[PDB]
Amino acid sequence: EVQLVQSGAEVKKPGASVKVSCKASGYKFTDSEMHWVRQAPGQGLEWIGGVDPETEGAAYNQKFKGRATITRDTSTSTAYLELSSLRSEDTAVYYCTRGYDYDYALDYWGQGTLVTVSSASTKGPSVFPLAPSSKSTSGGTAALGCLVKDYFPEPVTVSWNSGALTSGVHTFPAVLQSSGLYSLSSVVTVPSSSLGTQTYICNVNHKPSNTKVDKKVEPKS
Amino acid sequence: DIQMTQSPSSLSASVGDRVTITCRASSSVEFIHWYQQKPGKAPKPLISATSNLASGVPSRFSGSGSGTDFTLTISSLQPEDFATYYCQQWSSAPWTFGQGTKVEIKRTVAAPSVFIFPPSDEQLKSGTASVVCLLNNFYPREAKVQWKVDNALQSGNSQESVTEQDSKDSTYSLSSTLTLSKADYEKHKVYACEVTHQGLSSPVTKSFNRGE
Repeated sequence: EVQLVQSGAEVKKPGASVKVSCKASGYKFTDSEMHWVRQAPGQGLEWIGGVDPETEGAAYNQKFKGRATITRDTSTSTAYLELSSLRSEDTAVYYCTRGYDYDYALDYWGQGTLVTVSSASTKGPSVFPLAPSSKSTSGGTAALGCLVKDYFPEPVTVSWNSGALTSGVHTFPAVLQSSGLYSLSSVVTVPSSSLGTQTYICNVNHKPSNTKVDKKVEPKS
Repeated sequence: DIQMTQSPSSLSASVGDRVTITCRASSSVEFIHWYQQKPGKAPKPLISATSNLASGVPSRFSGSGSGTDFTLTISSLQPEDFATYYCQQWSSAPWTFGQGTKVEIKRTVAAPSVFIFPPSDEQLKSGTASVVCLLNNFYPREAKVQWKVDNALQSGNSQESVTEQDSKDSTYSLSSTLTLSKADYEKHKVYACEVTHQGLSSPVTKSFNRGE
């Protein structure tokens, strides 16, 4: 199976540089080009440039005005994108993607890396349970969740039971509080009948502040 | 540079509909590629070189066109086709993409299931009280949440967000958070969220009494 695994989200000050990595596996790395595309939502998709791993040949979108440098390491099958003289406008999700053939669409894309350019202080989230109770039942179903409050910048990711629980999950888009910090909630609906036997843990990750929290959500006593 | 313009920029259609998305290029291109992107997910190839379906892509998708005019057709729209679709060219440097066409699904009215969560004891210890009202799996997206504390309508102390459309059942969910200081939270008894929606014959109230 082809996989393109990128490095985690980062926050950088204006004027600084960022280097995003893209670890490739499941194919011969030197036989395909690696391109970088960014997405500033909602201003669409923009090609940054790419590298031929065999020759080191690189091409760029003129718009980046030489600020982008794309390199690779063939001994580790990894491609890199370095963007210098960062500006607020560089805040975007950066994707690495494989250029298999000129006649084929970019066929495998990394998960993306959100790079936020800001002078503001990084803040880790506080994670609170949203306990299931008599106020969160609906015809044999129960809702529970986690509230992920006061973090900066985006993103926070949330999984339930280390990815084993995916059905009925809603991880909401973040809201921007008056303070400039973000908040989000992640909920799940489960059978009310098994609240006593099942364990529900929200796994919260905020890469910029290197925060990783696992919070067990128990019925309200 | 070649400008790629898609039309329409957004559309809503029912399950089973034939959807037509156009991509126009400002100057002639050899072919175009199409991608489908789900919210918060990376784009996936859909069509290569105007008409070739990407691996694993269902037969309901097809692409046609030449020169400056191209069309993506979804012959029988499915709930999992909720996405933004992008055309792209690389015949001329720099490679350019279309602005994207968002496809949303129309379905039957579905009333929300309403749940309320008091603040956690851990949060109260920190000096803040957040009360969460959840509206689960409803359609259409338009829903009205009202916060009432001791039956007094609240203003300027809440924030809400809606999910993207569900890829299976085409519904939306909404989360609203009422945020007060612990001191203010302790000053009142009844915390309620009142929900108005097309699917509800009358507004639904979920409430709790602080310390119960």
